[PDB]
Amino acid sequence: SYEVTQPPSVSVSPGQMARITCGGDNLGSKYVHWYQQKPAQAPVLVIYDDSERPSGIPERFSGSKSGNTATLTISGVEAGDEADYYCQVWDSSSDHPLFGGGTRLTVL
Amino acid sequence: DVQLQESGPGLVKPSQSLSLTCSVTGYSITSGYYWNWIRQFPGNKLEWMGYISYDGSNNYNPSLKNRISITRDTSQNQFFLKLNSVTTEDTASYYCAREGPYYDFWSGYYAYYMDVWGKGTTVTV
Amino acid sequence: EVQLVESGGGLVQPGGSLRLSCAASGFTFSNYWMSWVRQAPGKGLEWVGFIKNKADGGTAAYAESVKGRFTISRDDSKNTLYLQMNSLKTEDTAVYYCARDLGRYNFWSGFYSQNRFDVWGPGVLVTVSS
Amino acid sequence: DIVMSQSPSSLAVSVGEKVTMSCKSSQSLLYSSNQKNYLAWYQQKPGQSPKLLIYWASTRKSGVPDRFTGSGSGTDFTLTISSVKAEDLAVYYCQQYFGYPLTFGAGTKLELK
Amino acid sequence: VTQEDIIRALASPLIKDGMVDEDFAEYVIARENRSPTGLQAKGVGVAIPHTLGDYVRDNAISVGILDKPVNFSGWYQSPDPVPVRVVFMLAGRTWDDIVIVLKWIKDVILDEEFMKRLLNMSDEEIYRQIYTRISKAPNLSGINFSREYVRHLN
Ligand SMILES: *[C@@H]1O[C@H](CO)[C@@H](O)[C@H](O)[C@H]1NC(C)=O
Repeated sequence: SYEVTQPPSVSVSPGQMARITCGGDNLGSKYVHWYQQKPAQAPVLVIYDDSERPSGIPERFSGSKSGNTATLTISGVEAGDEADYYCQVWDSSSDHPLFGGGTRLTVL
Repeated sequence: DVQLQESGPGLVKPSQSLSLTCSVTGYSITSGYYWNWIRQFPGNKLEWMGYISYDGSNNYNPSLKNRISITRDTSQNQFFLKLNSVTTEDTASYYCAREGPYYDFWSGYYAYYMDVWGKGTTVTV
Repeated sequence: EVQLVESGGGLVQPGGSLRLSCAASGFTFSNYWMSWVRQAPGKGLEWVGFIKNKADGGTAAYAESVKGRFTISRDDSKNTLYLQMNSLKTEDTAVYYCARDLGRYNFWSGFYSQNRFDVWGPGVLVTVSS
Repeated sequence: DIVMSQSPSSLAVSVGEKVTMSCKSSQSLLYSSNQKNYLAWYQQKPGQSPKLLIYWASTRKSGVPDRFTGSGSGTDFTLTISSVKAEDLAVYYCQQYFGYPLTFGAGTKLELK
Repeated sequence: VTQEDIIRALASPLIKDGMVDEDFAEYVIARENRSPTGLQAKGVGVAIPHTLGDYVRDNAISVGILDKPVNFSGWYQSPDPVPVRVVFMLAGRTWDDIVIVLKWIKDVILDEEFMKRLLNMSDEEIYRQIYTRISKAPNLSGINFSREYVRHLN
């Protein structure tokens, strides 16, 4: 809820299995949606409510979000699919969704 | 003034359901007041089995929601209590009671008073 | 087809106004709903504002600190969402997007859900000519 | 559910003109719209169905010298048996009418050889 | 006779038990003005507004009854205030219990005979019949409802 925290970027090796998160007062309830933005393109949805995927999305973006911090979980980066991602927090205390968090990835 | 009477096959095996029928007198079921069952164990333990309302509403107090079923027959002036898969924990005497608001200095204090009651027993197994 | 196309961008000076709109076709507009999202350089998914579907009354809402200057409406006969921008400021130059949610918020309807935005277009860049 | 209990479990004396029965509840049982706490004692003789004598001093059809004294959640809700009741072998129950579910507390007074 | 004082009067017996802290009623009012829910029933009843506060300790429904309509703020964006005879207020903690309770309420409000009875029936009876409906569903387990939460309103 309210402000969503993030690191500016995370350096991910093919096997790092990085746990990259969106912050907030409590994300174990009042969950978020995640979006992925290819450079010079609009963001698109990467994962649905809690843990479910649009067709065509790989085994990455499979975090269980068992805690109060929403963990996307990226099992490395494949080929040219590195892209910025962000999240959406409905934030019922204000009745309207706020967006935030998110990281840019680098390799090598 | 008004007396209730329990009747039925109290000696019921656990493979079948308990079926206990209460005949009531002195009134018409659909005009008002509520009918209910009070279950009394071998000691001083009493339990509230819920209501069957004059308007047909059935409020099953026990947590055993799929065990207890109460129906009505207004032509016979009778109420029917059923308990599915009766177990040994349900052996108790059973009383029917008729209660609802009675006049007090206020037109409606809803002080039921257990003014009307029956008397009878059943045995499981 | 399926993919939305934002239009109405350009170079507009501070203090002016412009009508931005987003086109849709290939699906029923009213079975999804549109709201506005902004992406200033260096940022992302900034909330611009929100209106409800006519099914839910067409109630309007605004993002914090952008009340009034952003007027959000729709034209359901053209499958088009539009925003009338006024009182423009230089720090608000950005790429604007129309986000497609999936849900309703009322009685005698159901379909309760979170916005769950899915797919939208490249957006329209709004900058100052200077 | 609202739990009712008879604090001393009665059996205070076999003989005694001025002794009481005492109920406590886990809830206030007080309706602010009436400023009345809804509860009952249901006196019962052995082998018979229970009947109510006192409802916050109401419906005393079979009236005898008696009392109703409490008001709060726990407090001490009592009745006084008085010197002679002519119902000297009896079981009493603790009842409330504030929440939907009902349960009963209990205790007795019995003079047996 | 206005929604601000009705909401405060309606919340009072619920706040007294600590169901919700921080007064709550001011938030309920602000929430209803910012985004009303659907109000007009197929008959003469009115749907239940909800707050979804994040300082709610448990779930509960307050009901009560009005003698006169108070022209409670409307919903459809038209000059159509909706006369309300029975003002309701529910508490909740997350999205899921709000959706479940609102769907149950939806099922209750389309029973027109029940709503007219609510308009003429006594307070003990209002408690009894709503309690019966809440406990009838497989859902709504844990939602608190007691006689203290049903009062006559001005
Ligand atoms: C309530 O709203 C209706 C809308 O038609 C109006 O006719 C009526 O006079 C209003 N009453 C009050 C007291 O505002």
